[PDB]
Amino acid sequence: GACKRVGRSDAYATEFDLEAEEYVPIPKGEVHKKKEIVQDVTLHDLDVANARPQGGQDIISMMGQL
Amino acid sequence: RDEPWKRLPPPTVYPVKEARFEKYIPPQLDGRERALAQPPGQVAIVIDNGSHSVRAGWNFEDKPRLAIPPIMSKYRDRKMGKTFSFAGSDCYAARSHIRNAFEAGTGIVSNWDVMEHVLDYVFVKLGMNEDMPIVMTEAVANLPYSRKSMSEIIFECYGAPSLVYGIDSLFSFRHNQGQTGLVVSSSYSATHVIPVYNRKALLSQAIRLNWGGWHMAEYMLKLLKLKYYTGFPGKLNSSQTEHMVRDFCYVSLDYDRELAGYLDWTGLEDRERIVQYP
Amino acid sequence: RSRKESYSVYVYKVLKQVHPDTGISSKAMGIMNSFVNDIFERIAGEASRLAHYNKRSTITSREIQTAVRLLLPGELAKHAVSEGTKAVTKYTSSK
Amino acid sequence: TNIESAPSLAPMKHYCDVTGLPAPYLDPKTRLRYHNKEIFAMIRNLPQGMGEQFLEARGAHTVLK
Amino acid sequence: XXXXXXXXDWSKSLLHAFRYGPRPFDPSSQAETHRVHLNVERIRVPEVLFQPAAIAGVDQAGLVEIAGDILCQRLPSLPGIQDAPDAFLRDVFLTGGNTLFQNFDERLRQGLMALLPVGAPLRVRRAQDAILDAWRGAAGWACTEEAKAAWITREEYLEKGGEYIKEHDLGNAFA
Amino acid sequence: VLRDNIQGITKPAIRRLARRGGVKRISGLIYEETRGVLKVFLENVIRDAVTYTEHAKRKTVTAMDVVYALKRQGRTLYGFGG
Amino acid sequence: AKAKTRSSRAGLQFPVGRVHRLLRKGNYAERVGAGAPVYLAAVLEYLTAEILELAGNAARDNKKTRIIPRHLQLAIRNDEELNKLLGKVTIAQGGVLPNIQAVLLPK
Ligand SMILES: Nc1ncnc2c1ncn2[C@@H]1O[C@H](COP(=O)(O)OP(=O)(O)OP(=O)(O)O)[C@@H](O)[C@H]1O
Repeated sequence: GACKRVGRSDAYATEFDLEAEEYVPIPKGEVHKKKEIVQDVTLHDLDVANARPQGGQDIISMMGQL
Repeated sequence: RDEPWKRLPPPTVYPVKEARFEKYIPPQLDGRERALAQPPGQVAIVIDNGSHSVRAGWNFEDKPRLAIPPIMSKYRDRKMGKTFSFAGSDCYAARSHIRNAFEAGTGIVSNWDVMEHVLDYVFVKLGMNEDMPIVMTEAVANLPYSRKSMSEIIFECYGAPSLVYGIDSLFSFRHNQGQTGLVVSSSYSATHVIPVYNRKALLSQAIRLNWGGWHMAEYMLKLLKLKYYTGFPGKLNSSQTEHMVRDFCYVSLDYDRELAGYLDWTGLEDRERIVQYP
Repeated sequence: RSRKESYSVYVYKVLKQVHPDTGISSKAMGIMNSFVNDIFERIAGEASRLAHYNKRSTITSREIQTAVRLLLPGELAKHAVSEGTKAVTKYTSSK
Repeated sequence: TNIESAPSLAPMKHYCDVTGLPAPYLDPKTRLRYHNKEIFAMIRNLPQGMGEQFLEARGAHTVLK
Repeated sequence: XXXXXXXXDWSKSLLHAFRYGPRPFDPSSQAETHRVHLNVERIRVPEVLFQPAAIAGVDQAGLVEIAGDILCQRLPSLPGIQDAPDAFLRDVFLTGGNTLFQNFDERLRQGLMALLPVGAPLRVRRAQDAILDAWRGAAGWACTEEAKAAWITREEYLEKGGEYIKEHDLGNAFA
Repeated sequence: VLRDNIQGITKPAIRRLARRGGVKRISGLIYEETRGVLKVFLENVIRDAVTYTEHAKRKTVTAMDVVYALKRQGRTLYGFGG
Repeated sequence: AKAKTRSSRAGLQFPVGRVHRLLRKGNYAERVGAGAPVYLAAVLEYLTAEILELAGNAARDNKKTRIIPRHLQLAIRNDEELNKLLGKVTIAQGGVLPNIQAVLLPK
């Protein structure tokens, strides 16, 4: 359930003339790519991810001091 | 730097193929002798009323006998004292008083004084010395006044047993042995898209694009008129631009990538197509 | 009282458009008025002669444009035809 | 009947109308799409009576009446 | 520049490549001025069928967009037919005279592949004798029972009028 | 489009014009100057003439166009109409 | 019915209706087109602007915030096209351009 906006498609590129987006072409492959990945996790990463909230929703960490 | 045009090969040039005449006047009378030998109910004269090329023949063959443009031309010579009127391909395109039966840009017949002489040339060159059924084509969603005038010319001028109108693209569908599909037909006057469901046209929702081969020729003429800007010493006819389009144009697969790097110097000698003039 | 018309308010509006913080004297006002009058008579006259030359009894925008092409020199004429075409197009659109 | 032609509503990729190359920007004086500065030079010094013929070839000339 | 070059045209501009080509300029000869070069007109003129509103300013839709509008937005919404994508996509073929261009069916196939859902058995082909099959179809149709049940005789023209329509499945709608 | 033609106004022709104008001695730099002046003149006249031709939607420049051009330029010409 | 002026529809300032009246009752033609008054008004307004602009510049040069005939004269006699347009026109109280020949200059 992870989502990223890559850009605005180049068919709707010249709708206006000085919009500010990243105009990328439509991908010339499948729409449903199915691939499998073997991937490792160390138990210390489990320890850290269960102790403190990490990375994703930890927005108060931009202060820095305490 | 002399390199980009030192080892460049000599050009391979193509002449102009203008739609001229051709030296044939056949009074073909060998079709009526075969037509009167068949049993009745199975003899009919089929006329494709094409905007670029009216075709006509008998139904029991495979190739049409006459394939002419709707060009006609009439004259009067005072140095000879005689009225001329010939039509079809017999016009040379030296004199030209050419007016066409079809309105320029739309496949709806509205020049009936030309269409009458075109049909006259058809019935003369097929051989009529005296009454066969007529199967004739028309355009999609034709205007009623044009059909009324065409039927009036068929019954009142010539005298015919029966005629029946049909859409020529749907005839080419029925000959191609299809049952249900999406006939897309790009004609000389307009490009039709017609859905057909079990040998029946769904004409309540067919859509015609207003572009065609005549529009190809006219737009090609406009772009060669505006490309060669300072004045080109040559007669730029529409028909020679049509013959340029017929043998020097192709739809590119991926257009926005092919187009932007087309006029680069590296390899322009093989993209470029060159045309002489006398 | 017999009111006498003038182009004063119009050239004033133009003045405010091109130079919002400048003024205009009465003498120069009359000069500008006489100027606009003179050019009006010139263009309308030449347009009239154009209409008469081609056996026409109607002065359309075409006659005015040709007259401007004949009277005003060079770039002045170009911009004039430009502004004129813009105005007649915008007038044609907005009924 | 004969009113089955349909228009569109979609972003159009605007190309040049002097040449055929893809052109990203137009002009105020003559309203011509143009590719680069050579075509801009040939636009700004073309003889009069042709800057309207390019819009005639593209359409929407809007000639006077 | 000569002192720098000693110390150290047309080939730069694209307008000479656009009008004349990579060869040098015309010296105003006999068989050189009377030449027309074609570069962009090969792929710009047959492209108006797909992008009409931009190249030539005809304010209508492209062929791909018309085909997609009919296949995806009208035919599933029409009652009386069974399968809108599973039947009409079995045979989409190209008929007319303005079709015998190199790579014309493949462009329409890629456009419909971009529009249709994944897995539709799209098979675009063309007719056998594209400029002559319009005559042969009415040649084969001319003397059948449906044609015999769709003729207009002379007395039917005298009685019913002029604008009388035998409603055949190929002709237009009756009125 | 031909070549030059500004040299068509040859030296003895300009000399003739000066003779009819009452000129005894002519400089060498007179001829080029005269060619320039004549060029400017003909440009100014032909421009307006072609303008009149275009307004009449004609492809042939008539004599009356020239007469009108000269008249509006301030040099009325008799013997052609108007 | 909420009337609006023809000058507003044409996006101009100069009176279109007034120009139309003058053309009609000015003995120029029997009939006059509908594009003629807007076109003529546009040309007059444009020329007006071109003079007033340069006149404002010449006024700014003399540290004056009111355009006087002198500024108009300086504006017209410097613009070659405008000068040709008003070659046979004498501007009252405009004076002449400050121009002294090189021969008359001190040795
Ligand atoms: N080899 C070819 N390559 C490309 N185009 C061709 C070729 N041969 C013919 N054409 C084109 O086909 C067109 C003629 O089509 P055709 O005569 O079949 O239309 P039509 O049936 O008369 O149209 P309508 O049904 O509207 O009357 C011409 O414009 C020509 O450009």
